[PDB]
Formats: sequence, C-alpha cells, structure tokens
Amino acid sequence: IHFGNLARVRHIITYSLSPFEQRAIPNIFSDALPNVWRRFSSQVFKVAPPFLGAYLLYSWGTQEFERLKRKNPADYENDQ
Amino acid sequence: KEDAVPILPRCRFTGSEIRARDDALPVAHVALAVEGPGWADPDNVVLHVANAIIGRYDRTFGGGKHLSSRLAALAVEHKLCHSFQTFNTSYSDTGLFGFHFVADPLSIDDMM
Repeated sequence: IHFGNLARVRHIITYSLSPFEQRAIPNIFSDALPNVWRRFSSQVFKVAPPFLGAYLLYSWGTQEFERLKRKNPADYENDQ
Repeated sequence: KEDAVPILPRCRFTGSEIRARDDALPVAHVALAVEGPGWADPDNVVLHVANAIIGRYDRTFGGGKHLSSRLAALAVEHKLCHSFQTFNTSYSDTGLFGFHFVADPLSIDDMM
C-alpha cells in the first residue's frame, strides 16, 4: 500500500482531458521547438566546454605522437 | 418571436477529470459519468433499468451483505464505502449517466 499514505495535501485542483479529446504532439512550432532551443541554449556552455577541451587535448596528443615518428633532418646534416 | 420556444445551443461533452484535493476532509467523494441521450430518447428507459441493477447503498441498509446489488454486497463485504448511487440525469439534448460514492481515503481505489 503506497497510494494514500504519501503526503498531506490541501487545496490543489487539477484539470486533465482524456487522451482522445486532445492531440498527441501539439504546437510543435509554437511551443515545442522554442523550448527545445531554450533547453539547448541553457546547457551548451556547461556541457560543451570540457568536451571541446577533450577534443583539443586529443588532437594535440595524436599529432604530437605522429610528429615524433617523423625524422629530424638535423641528425643527418653531417653524415657525409 | 414572442410565442416561439427558443432552441438552445448544444452543449459539448468532454471525457475529462477535475480533482479537488483536500486531505483535511474526512471522506472523499467521487463521481464518474458518460454522456446520456436526453429526455426524448427511449433508451433512457433501459438506462434506468440498468441503474436499478446496480442500484444504491448506504451504511444503514439493513439488508447488508445479502443485498441483491453486487456492488452493494462487495461494498459491505469489503467495507468499500459509506454510500454510493447511480443516476441518469436527463436534459433536453443531453445528460449524465454515472455514479457517485463516498469512501474513506484508503478504500477509494477498490470501490472504483
């Protein structure tokens, strides 16, 4: 028994419609998308940064590792 | 104009719910109903017959657990509610066919 012992609640009214009276995916352009954008916007500067930093470190380290495989002509300039 | 009886604009029915919650109240009331046909329709005779089968109850019905109404019996056997009633409220072009019961907070679910 977990329904009926949860919380003391007073004076709240709620209104809901059957699913058959309403649309499944309403106002995609007037409400949905705007909010999607809103949600993306509010988070991008928190998430993106470290991932971007990760990428850099990755690129550096990958290129630096290949550069060290190449040869330095300065080791053969007096090998005649 | 004066002796013409005006026809009212039809009222649209909506499957939906309204929940007014006040845990401070001692017992809960619940009413459920579908759209009825309206005065003129003959089916109302059958609906009323139907409501008679389910009928009604209240904690002072002496018949108790032997009442013919199954819902009434269960109500007694399982202490499902303080009372319940069926109804077929009619109107010109529509109506409400349903039931209402009064139960303790912890027996609402089984009653329904």
